[PDB]
Amino acid sequence: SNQARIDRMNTVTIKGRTPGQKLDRESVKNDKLVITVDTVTYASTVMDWQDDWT
Amino acid sequence: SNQARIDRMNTVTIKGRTPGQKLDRESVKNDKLVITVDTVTYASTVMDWQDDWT
Repeated sequence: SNQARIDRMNTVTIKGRTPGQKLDRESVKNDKLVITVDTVTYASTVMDWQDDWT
Repeated sequence: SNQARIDRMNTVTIKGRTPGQKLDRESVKNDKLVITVDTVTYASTVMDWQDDWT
């Protein structure tokens, strides 16, 4: 192919509690990244047989 | 338990005297230091089976 992928992710947070209480929960986010290839770089040279012989 | 204890105390004082005088007497003082633990800290994360399978 002509692409590649890499993932990303977030962090968490701390909280506090006392007896008789229930714990709370939070979500976590994510995203992505992509790169592509688009161009060829070159260099060329030509010569003739008669010139090469002399 | 949920408590800890430490002790504290004071010092003395110097005085002067001349012939015929009685000696004064001073009382030292006391106290205490106590520390308690009450709060719990946590982090929680939850996921769903339908999202786990894919």
